[PDB]
Amino acid sequence: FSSLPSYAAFATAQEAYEQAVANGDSEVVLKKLKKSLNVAKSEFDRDAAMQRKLEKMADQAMTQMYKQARSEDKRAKVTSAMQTMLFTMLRKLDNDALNNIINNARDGCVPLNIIPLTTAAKLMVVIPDYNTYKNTCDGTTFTYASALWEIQQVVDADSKIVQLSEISMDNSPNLAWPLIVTALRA
Amino acid sequence: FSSLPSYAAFATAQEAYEQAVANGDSEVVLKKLKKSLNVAKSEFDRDAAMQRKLEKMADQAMTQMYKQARSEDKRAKVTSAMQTMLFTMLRKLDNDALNNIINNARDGCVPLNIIPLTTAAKLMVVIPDYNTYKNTCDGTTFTYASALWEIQQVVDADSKIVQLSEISMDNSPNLAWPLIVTALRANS
Amino acid sequence: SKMSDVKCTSVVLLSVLQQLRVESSSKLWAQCVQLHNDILLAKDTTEAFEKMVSLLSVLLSMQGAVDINKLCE
Amino acid sequence: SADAQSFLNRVCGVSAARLTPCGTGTSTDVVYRAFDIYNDKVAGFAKFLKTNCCRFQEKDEDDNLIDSYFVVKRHTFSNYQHEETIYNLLKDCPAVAKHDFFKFRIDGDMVPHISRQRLTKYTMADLVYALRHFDEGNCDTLKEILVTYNCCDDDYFNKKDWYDFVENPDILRVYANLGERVRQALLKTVQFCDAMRNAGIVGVLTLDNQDLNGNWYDFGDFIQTTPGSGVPVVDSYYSLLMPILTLTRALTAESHVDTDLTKPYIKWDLLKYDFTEERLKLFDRYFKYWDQTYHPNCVNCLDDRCILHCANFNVLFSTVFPPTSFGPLVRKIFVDGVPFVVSTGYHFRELGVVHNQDVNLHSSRLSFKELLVYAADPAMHAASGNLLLDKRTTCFSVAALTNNVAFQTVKPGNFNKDFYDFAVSKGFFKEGSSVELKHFFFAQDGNAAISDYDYYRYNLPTMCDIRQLLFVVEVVDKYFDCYDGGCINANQVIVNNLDKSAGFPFNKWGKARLYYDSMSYEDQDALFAYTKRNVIPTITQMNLKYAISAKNRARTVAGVSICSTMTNRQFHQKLLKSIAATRGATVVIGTSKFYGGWHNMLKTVYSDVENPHLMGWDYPKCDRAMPNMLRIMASLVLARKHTTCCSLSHRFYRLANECAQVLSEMVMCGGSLYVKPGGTSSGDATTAYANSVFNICQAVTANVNALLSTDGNKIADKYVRNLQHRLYECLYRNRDVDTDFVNEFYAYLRKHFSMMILSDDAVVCFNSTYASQGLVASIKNFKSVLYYQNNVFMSEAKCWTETDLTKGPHEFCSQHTMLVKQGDDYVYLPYPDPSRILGAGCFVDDIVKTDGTLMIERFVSLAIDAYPLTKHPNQEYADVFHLYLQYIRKLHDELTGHMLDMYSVMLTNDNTSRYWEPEFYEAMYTPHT
RNA sequence: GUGAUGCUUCGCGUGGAGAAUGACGUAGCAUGCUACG
RNA sequence: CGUAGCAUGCUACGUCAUUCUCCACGCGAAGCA
Ligand SMILES: Nc1ccn([C@@H]2O[C@H](COP(=O)(O)OP(=O)(O)OP(=O)(O)O)[C@@H](O)[C@H]2O)c(=O)n1
Ligand SMILES: *P(=O)(O)OC[C@@H]1C[C@@H](O)[C@H](n2ccc(=O)[nH]c2=O)O1
Ligand SMILES: [Mg+2]
Ligand SMILES: [Mg+2]
Ligand SMILES: [Zn+2]
Ligand SMILES: [Zn+2]
Repeated sequence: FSSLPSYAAFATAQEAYEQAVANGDSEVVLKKLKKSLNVAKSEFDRDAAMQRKLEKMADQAMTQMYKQARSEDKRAKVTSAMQTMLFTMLRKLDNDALNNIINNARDGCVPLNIIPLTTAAKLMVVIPDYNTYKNTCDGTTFTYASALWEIQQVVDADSKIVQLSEISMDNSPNLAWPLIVTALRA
Repeated sequence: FSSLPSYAAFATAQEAYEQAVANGDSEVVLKKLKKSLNVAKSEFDRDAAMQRKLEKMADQAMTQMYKQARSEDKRAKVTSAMQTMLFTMLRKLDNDALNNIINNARDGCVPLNIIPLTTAAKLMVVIPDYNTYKNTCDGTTFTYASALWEIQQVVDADSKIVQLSEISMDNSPNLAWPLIVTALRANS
Repeated sequence: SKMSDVKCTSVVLLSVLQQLRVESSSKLWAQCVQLHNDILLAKDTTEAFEKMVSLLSVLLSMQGAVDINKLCE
Repeated sequence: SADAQSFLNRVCGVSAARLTPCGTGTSTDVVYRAFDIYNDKVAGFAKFLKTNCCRFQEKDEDDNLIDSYFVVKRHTFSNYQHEETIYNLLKDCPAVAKHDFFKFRIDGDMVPHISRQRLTKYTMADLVYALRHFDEGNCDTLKEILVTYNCCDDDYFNKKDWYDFVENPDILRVYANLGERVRQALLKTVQFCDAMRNAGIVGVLTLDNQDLNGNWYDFGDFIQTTPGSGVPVVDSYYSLLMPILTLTRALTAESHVDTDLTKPYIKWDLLKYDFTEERLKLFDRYFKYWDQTYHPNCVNCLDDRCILHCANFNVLFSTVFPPTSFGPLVRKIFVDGVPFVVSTGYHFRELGVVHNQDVNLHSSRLSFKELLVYAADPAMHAASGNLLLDKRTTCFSVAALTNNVAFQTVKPGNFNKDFYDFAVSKGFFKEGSSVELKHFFFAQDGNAAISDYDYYRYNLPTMCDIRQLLFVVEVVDKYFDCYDGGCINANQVIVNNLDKSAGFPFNKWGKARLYYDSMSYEDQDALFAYTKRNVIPTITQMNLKYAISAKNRARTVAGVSICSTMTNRQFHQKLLKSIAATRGATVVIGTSKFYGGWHNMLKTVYSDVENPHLMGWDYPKCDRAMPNMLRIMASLVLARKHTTCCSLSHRFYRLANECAQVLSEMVMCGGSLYVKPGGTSSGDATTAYANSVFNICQAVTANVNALLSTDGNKIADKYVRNLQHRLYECLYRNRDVDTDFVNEFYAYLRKHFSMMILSDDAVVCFNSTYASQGLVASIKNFKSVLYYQNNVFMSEAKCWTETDLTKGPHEFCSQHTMLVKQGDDYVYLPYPDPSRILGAGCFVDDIVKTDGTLMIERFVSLAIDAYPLTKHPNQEYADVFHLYLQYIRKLHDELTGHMLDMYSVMLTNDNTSRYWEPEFYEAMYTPHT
């Protein structure tokens, strides 16, 4: 505690104590200095205690406002924060199937239903282009989620069956994209 | 404090002592004017302590009165809400069938569990699977609790309207079970 | 060795699905809950990862719900 | 073989019965059978070895053995004369097995022989012992009984856990097939008694003197009397048979017209609720010679012992009556001219019909108390609601209060990625690590609350051994003699948290604070006095719990109405606070585990047992499978502290309110009302203490069964032998309470069966020598008691035993024990599962809690919990606590940095430097304070 | 829409007992000095 | 040696200003069972 009106009184009295004791003065002066110094000490203690209480109250209020602000920030941005966290964790996992399906989704090739796990498994996968088709499909086998599937039918944008032979680099402009390939797990 | 005349008396005494000291006190009686100052200080501090104590006690009493008023004002709110709910339920139950069954009672008391069974005009059947559907509430009308119920509506767990033709053995996997079938008591 | 990562990731994934209002579909939410709880009660890493792929298929199926390209820079 | 074949022909006795011996010639056969014996030497219901009978099995006309035996008994001439005279009196009775008295020249003298003809292989004693001492390891009499009477097929036991009520509910059906046989036995017993009464024969009826066809034999201890003054004694018979009458559902035939299983069910009047005369007719039909008064309505009972006695019979008989007849009895009152429907009574399965004493018709106004009572009552809600046919459950559905069914899901927990990243950076969660994440927040779908409520199907009507229970209740109340109870005033009640739910329908206008502020102490005392004279049926709201666990289960708790909770507090809080304020007792509720409390509790349970072993158990689905009789007994034990403040009627009406509110009340689970079959409503004012009473009752019952089912001749200690004899006398021969023997048995249990009870958790320090000799209960006895008195099979994965007491109990309140040098002496410290603490750190139930900087006291509490792991000999468990300390330091640094960035301040708050040093947490387990 | 009870940590407030420093009033023991008798 | 008045040292009680240990309760937050 410094820069208080009673702090200067304390400094002056305590500095004068050394002079009084070392000045060879009478003990009446000693009692006078004791009285003045102790009175200033008590007054400065009162002022310092009140100032400490004010600082403590300021600290508490500041902490509470910080907590409310942080809680509001944390709750408001829950959605985007959770999504970013999810994809950071997925990237850290570095699994073959997860990376495969995530890359296909980034390219626009997404499923229309939960990717089944059993052998008796019907999966419908959308395909928005011929390039992704040829990259992720060839012949009558469809590689997806680090697994092999056997195609059954492709039904184009407007529902209409398409034979596999009808999908090719020359034939791509004719077809009505996007396509929907339904396949069975290998 | 300042309002209390004791503070004024102390201020006058201290001013007199300060003026006497500045002008030059005699010798031993300056100690006596300081003594009067000290007596004033003690008495004024004692008065101010009781001042603060009474002020805080009055503040506590005002807070108590505010809280009591709020409690009495919320008691009225909850009383009115309960009365409104009770009146709504009174005007929501069919008096004819209830009166008939209560009069059929030998002494006046009836089991509660039979009041909806014998008087409810609407039935709600929650079906977990299609086997239970075919077993309990197949068709447009069905018999339950010795009464005939005409199926009014069918919805799924998502509250989407379901047509009775949708419910089938092959189409069961496509429905969001359980189904809620709302039926009306046929011919009372 | 990628067995506590999968369970935490499944928790975060089901939280994200819940944010995207998937409980509005009783069947889809039931399947999601089944996958999540099975992954949590899993000792085999391969079973957990296949169930994780199935669970992530729910998020990826809804094309417009999330913007994958921005999320995966 | 001429002598043997001649003996075989003589046993036929004119009745051509195609006999084939069971032993070599005339040599007497030996079998190991259950006998309910009591004489000057031994007393008990145990398996003895009989070697004084020759068995000849009769075979069908096609050489197929049938269940017909000719048991030939060899006698002294005196008893041969005595039994012949009694039989000649009892010959005309159709419930008496045919006897043939003859004399056979064995070697050189005419030895007397008594042939009981066409007897079943097993007796009623064998069935009762097999079901009351069930051991999955060796249950061959039970299997043979089930197969022999076509209850099931011999391959039915190839299942795993075929005997488990939870894993294999179909076992109930298999047991129910026996019911009719048991019923016939009961009927025949009555006939036999009548014959005795008409023949002037005085004797004791025992289960082992009746076969599974209902026929009776023996007549060895029957004595002549005036022809019309016969006095059958049936206490042991009926009391030992009682637990089997509900397991086998014997009285099911009573639900059919003409009491015929072929004919259809009786069509009772739907408006009928008073079956008092039907209950009396059932009692006279079956328990005619049970010589203690039965009150169909327990409002007329003399004391709590009589109440339990008659409630047992009411439990048995209520299974015959339609479920729609039980519940609030609603009358039409007129208030201010408008007609209300209000519950003016209640039909209890156990207590019969109760009618409110203050039913004010033509009321002029409703005050706050009356309005609250009417709002609480399910009369209006059920009467004005729709009809519900919820097929998702087997519990009786009453009404649908809303036009839409509510599907409430459970959402997953929030992942604290900061703490998890920190942990993995500090070498956690690696493959092969002993510490791995196992506690999560499991999500649930819409059918979550209803699916958990459906677990009340494990609650079954359980008739108890009443003579045994009336002694067990006294011994259990001996455990609650160091406590002070009694009603208190509304101003003396302490409410821990007033921001909790007020129940239904009161949760749609405020919290409990609203109703504790709106209700004046005058109003609260008026409501209490009302509940002392009237039954208030309340609605219980089933609420899902959002908690972290290792088991994929959605716990549901009971939010009980504010009206019920207020009065229950005012009625029980004095006793509950006395229990929680007591140290060193069996019930250790209110005892802290900090500052040496764990060590004190363990040293107290150890006491001075001679050969100390530890054992412990958990009740599977404790609240869902608790019998109604045991819950009523617990409530009566707690209410017995009201001998100076409440009268008999007041205590009974408080019991009736407790039953109507937290035993079989109406349950609101998803906007719809159902009827709870029974079991505790976890969420009532006394859940933790009723559970403790129930646990102590089960333990005392296990000890009683262990001591009475022990061959008395094999006890080498005369004190224990006389104690067993007196125990049998006090159960099945004394009607009043023998306080001296109750104190003797309590002292015996305390000396050899020291207990430490906290709700459904228990730790027993027991004398292993006595347990091995069968003098005190072992874990097998506890399983046997639970099987028939709780309708739950207890597996060994739910129980544990510890031979070395320096290891402490294996688990208690989810805490493990470690004996660690703390200063100059070794102390027992509790430590949790490290996975539990790590899951608490990593997974949370609030988005704001995933930011650790705001929640630092949370991690301080977690570190306080995790501290005792530093003393573990495993370095991973020890590192768990240091992980929390380091993370707390990091959180404080981050908080200081954030406060410096957002503001222009300096926290410089290192009074918090004590939160990342071990002394703050080490001081929490030292006995200083 | 989130129950009953137990224990524990933290923050805040009021209250009681007690400790320390200090101002100061009354009374009393007691040292020194002026005046009356 | 008594009385009045004035001054110095030591001590008891009473009331105040400040701090802190422990506690009884109240309120808020949290953790575990
Ligand atoms: N949040 C909780 C948890 C438990 N209990 C009480 O503790 C008893 C038993 O707890 P627990 O054994 O954990 O529940 P169970 O139903 O027995 O489940 P489990 O099969 O695992 O033993 C219950 O009867 C319940 O009333 C409670 O009141 N509140
Ligand atoms: P822990 O192993 O959770 O339970 C030990 C014991 C059993 C139970 O009755 C009681 N308990 C536990 C948890 C809870 O939330 N409430 C409760 O009463 O303590
Ligand atoms: Mg349990
Ligand atoms: Mg437990
Ligand atoms: Zn009675
Ligand atoms: Zn009382």
